[PDB]
Amino acid sequence: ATYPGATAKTINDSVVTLIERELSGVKNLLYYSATTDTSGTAEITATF
Amino acid sequence: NSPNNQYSEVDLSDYLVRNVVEELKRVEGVGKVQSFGAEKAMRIWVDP
Repeated sequence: ATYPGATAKTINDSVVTLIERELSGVKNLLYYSATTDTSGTAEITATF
Repeated sequence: NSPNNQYSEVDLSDYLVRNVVEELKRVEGVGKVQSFGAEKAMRIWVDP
């Protein structure tokens, strides 16, 4: 998920939490992670 | 609920949306959480 310019706090509180609220309860979800960096980009990796 | 009436219904709904609904949705097996109560918001009641 891209959101240009915006620092990691914004991506973390406005984008990642939203997507993570739906990632749960997915079939065979082993574990899940989400990293937001300073490039205005968040990588949410759902590992099955 | 608020038995001592220390918090109006709006405060309860706000707390529920901001600090409960997300962590309820973050439970495995929860498909949807419909919040019967809206988050707080700055209302501007204009006077035409």
